[PDB]
Amino acid sequence: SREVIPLWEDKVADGKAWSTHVYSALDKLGPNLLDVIPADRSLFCPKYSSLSYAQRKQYWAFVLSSMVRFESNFKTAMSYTEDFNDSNGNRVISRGLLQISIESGNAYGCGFKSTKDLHDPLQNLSCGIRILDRWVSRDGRIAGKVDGAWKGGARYWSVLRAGDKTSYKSIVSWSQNLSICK
Repeated sequence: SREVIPLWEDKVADGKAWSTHVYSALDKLGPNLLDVIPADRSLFCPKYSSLSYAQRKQYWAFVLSSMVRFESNFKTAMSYTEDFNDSNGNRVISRGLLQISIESGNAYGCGFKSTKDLHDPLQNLSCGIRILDRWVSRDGRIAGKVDGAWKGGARYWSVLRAGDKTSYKSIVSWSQNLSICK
């Protein structure tokens, strides 16, 4: 039985199937993510270096669920028109659980065939894993700003960028108070 359960299991009829998908997709798409020992563990998860592989998968499914809470409030249909352009001069549309866009997402190998695919919760969550797998492994940390540049998941998601706002403060608090982390 698990030590940590993601927040979508409380909010959504299919939440247990989302968890099952994420645990399997982490083996295929997150192997680099799951090998990092992050430089900001003292902030996010003080006991990170003691966690088993199974415990690290539980941790990352929980953190992804906290990001979903603040990006979409668990609404796979959500779309939002941004204030900046794509490469063709049309405003970017952010979509689905983690508010990913088709041009930026497909540069990570997400393979979205059409805009409808970003509203598929399983494809959306797998793309989030690919984005974390690249930046957390390249930068060696979960988030933060170093020498003027955002690092880790904060490269892509505003909710992971430090500041005096409810999303960031809540994600950090919930992470660091998990029983496995404290």
